[PDB]
Amino acid sequence: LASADWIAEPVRLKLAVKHKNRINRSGELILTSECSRYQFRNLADCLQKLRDMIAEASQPAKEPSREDAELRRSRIENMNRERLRKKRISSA
Amino acid sequence: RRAAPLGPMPNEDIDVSDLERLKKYRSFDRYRRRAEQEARKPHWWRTYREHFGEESGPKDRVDIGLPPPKVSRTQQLLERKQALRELRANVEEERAARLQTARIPLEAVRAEWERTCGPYHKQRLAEYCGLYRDLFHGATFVPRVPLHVAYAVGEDDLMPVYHGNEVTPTEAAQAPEVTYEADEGSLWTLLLTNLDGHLLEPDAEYVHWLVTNIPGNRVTEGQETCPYLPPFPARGSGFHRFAFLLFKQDKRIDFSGDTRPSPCYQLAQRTFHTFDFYKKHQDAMTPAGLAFFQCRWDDSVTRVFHQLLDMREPVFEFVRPPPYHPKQKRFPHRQPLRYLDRYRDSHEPTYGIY
Amino acid sequence: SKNLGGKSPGKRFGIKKMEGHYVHAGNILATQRHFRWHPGAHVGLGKNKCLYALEEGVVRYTKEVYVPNPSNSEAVDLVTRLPQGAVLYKTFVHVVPAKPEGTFKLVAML
Amino acid sequence: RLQYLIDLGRVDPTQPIDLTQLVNGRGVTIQPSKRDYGVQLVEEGADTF
Amino acid sequence: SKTILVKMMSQAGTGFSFNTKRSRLREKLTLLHYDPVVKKKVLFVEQKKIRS
Amino acid sequence: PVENEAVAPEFTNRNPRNLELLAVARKERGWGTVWPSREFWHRLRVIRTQHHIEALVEHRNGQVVVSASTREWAIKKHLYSTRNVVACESVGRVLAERCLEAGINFMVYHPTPWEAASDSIKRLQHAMTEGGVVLREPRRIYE
Amino acid sequence: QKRQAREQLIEECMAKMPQMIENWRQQQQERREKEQADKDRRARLQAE
Amino acid sequence: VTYFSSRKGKRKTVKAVIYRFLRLHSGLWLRRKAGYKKKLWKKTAARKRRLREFVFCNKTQSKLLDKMTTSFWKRRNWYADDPYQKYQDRTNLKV
RNA sequence: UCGGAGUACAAAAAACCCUCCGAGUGAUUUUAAUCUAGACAAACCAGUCAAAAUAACCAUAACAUCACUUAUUGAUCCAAAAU
Ligand SMILES: [Mg+2]
Ligand SMILES: [Mg+2]
Ligand SMILES: [Mg+2]
Ligand SMILES: [Mg+2]
Ligand SMILES: [Mg+2]
Repeated sequence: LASADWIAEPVRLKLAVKHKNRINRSGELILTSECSRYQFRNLADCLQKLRDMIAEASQPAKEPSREDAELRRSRIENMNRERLRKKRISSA
Repeated sequence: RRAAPLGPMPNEDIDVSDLERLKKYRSFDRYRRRAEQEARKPHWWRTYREHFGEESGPKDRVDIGLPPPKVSRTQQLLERKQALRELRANVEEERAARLQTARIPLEAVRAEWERTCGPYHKQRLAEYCGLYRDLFHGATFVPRVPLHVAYAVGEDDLMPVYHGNEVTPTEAAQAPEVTYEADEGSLWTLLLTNLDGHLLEPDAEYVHWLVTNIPGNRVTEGQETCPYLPPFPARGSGFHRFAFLLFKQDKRIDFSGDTRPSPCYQLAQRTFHTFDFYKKHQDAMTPAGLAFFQCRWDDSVTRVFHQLLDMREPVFEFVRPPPYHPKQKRFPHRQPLRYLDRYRDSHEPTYGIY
Repeated sequence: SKNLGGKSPGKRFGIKKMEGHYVHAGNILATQRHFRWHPGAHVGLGKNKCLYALEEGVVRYTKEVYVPNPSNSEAVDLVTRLPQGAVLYKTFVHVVPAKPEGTFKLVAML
Repeated sequence: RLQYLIDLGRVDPTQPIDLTQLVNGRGVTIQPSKRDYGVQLVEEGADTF
Repeated sequence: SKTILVKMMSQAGTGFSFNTKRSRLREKLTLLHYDPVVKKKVLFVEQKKIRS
Repeated sequence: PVENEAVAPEFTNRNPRNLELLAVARKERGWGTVWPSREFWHRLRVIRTQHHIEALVEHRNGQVVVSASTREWAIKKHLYSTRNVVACESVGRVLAERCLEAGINFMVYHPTPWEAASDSIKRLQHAMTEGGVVLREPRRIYE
Repeated sequence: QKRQAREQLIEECMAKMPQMIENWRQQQQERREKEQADKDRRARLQAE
Repeated sequence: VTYFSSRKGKRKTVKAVIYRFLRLHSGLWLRRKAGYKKKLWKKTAARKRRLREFVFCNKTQSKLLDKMTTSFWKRRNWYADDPYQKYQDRTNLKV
């Protein structure tokens, strides 16, 4: 990712943020496709995925909208671990 | 062909003769109660409890505890009676009651609870989360000494570890502050164990932080056997549980066998069985304090595997079993067309010789 | 004649799977004109009062205490008129679930 | 099948391949009477071609 | 008393129809139904009388 | 390779609390001839004696996980009139606290139609809500 | 032209929906209160 | 069925079959459900669906329909755009 | 022709120009969607349930209800409708 020059620097940095899950400790971004028995179709899926990632990262207008369906647990358990975290005295 | 009931039939007790002179519960709720009490008794016929796993049912508990504090029944009773007399006496209090305005000083209730019935509640939470099942295998102890653990999230921030609570690995990147009350003739041992998340060995766990020969309440003064290693669950698997155990020991104990190297970033070197470790030192060590937390993978953990353990980072999925389909039939009868798609291998045409 | 139309086939009400059998989710366990067997754990009730398995597993029959829904007038009345020690019992069908909910597999080592 | 046909030298890739060439190699069979409008090309061997 | 089978039409502008048994001596029927094309709960008014 | 690198393909998670928190576990669908619904991981249960108010949190095992009672000396000694509306509110707050401390944010509460109208219990629910514990558990995934 | 006609019709009448169903709701509520007021004004005239 | 025609001496097909069934190449026959257009207002949503299906015939019926139909209707067809081309072969059938 | 009870005593099925009750619909508004694992039942045709998933609505909102509820029903073709 860092060594790829065909993508702009701001984009190359945002990619390393959103997709860090699929990045590798050697710095490698890794895409994978499965579906078809024909690897032409697979390669095409990969390339289309890459195109789309670069597309959404190169758009500053991306608002990263999040659904409340699977994230309700996240927000509530966050808030509720923040009720306990709220104890204030310095330590270490 | 009649058989003979084995033991009592449920309603055989009450008299059918003269129903009008029998007292009934005209309340739905009274009935509900009586029923739930009846559902808790050990009946002689096939029951829900039997099949659905009361989990060993009756179990004689090998108890490795600290002996329960000895307190006078009658004296305590008298004092409490008195306190309640005094509290009921005030007119101010009654005013607070009728007008629906009152508050309880929660911190004090938390203190009293910690002091009194807390150990038992913490115990049954530990039972619930199966601490005892994975550690001592059969054994229950009541946490007589309260254990206060906390993490530093910043300068002003303190994240407590209560029993069963959730904490993020970011918070746990540093060794925590530990507090409990003992005078010093005392010697203690503190232990932090990752109960699950051992990669190779389903029956084994990881030692994160092991400290020993702890004078009094002094945490840092003790010699550290195994240096603190931050929590590292794996991306796929959810919610590993970490255990803080506190043993009260008599003799000073020295173990070169359990001692680990200072950096100790090898996983084969931290592999642990709380059972065995306790078997060893069983005579001197009696487990006393307990506090534990639930922890799931978060961003910071990635840094561990690469930077410390010099590993690739393992990621997991949750895989559900493939759906069950009946044997395929040559002439599926009266079955929708989409039947043929259930046994389909992959969706792609295949032209065999063509 | 005086008598007419007594003729209709049997509805085949009965109990399709028996205690100890293996079932797959959606199998009909029993079917009935009135409630004879009530649905227990992991057993769904149909609108025709038939019982079907919601999970793959083993069928078990059981006697248990019956505590009717307070929205049901009749049943609450029946319960309310009982002598104070008495408890209604009924017969239930459960499925003890066999397969584990799912497993954790190793996808990729990064 | 097209590849298998070329490999065994039934159809030769040198000259242009149209329907008549496919028929003459008996790689395919057309029966217009059955409303065959011709050959269609499918991707079955794409990766190996 | 007889009932009647009337054809009921969406006010959603989508041509969509469903037939309903309605009391003969009653008023012209109006309902809130589900229209599949617009995928909504919309107002249906009786257009026509099909069966008697 | 690295002796650390060994993993094994199938990861065993012994933690009983796990699949519940993940929402992927099995609730018990069923019954529904009877009441209340037995479908839940955790259930709030409020017992009112003519003397004391007792709020339990149960697991479908019947096992009480975390509870707050008025017979408890900690709560008993601070306040007055064990059976009051006030007491219900109190027990609610205590329970919310202990629940957060226990790591359980969700439970089902199934009151009776007339217990729903009662003030003591409305204020118990309020106390439980402000405490951060949500009633009405999250749905199952691939239920 | 057919597709655009259909879409036009649907948008047009979907804009008109809340007004229609609210108007019909008020109509039916007014009808109910009309009948109930009739039955009460009859009940009191029969009682007297 | 006419087993030997008069003019040609061949075996005729019964067209009444060709209109209501569909023969896949595997030998499975496919049919609509009976009464699926009839009296819809009187029926459940569920039942309506059960009717709207395309379903398979049991062996006996399949042999019957085969006998009532000449060889032409059993040939392998390749239609452009055909919905049913997906379904003509059988897979993973262990018998 | 269709349903309930007996005959048919406890899984199913089970006859008579056998013994008895019924049905060929009302009333009401909660107007009751799409799609699909797996089953019941079954000579065939017909009948029955139903998870998950979508979409509708509280913004994690799918069993029309009552009358013993069970029965209130009719295949192809062909006609009328135009969706
Ligand atoms: Mg009969
Ligand atoms: Mg008969
Ligand atoms: Mg051909
Ligand atoms: Mg069968
Ligand atoms: Mg559903």
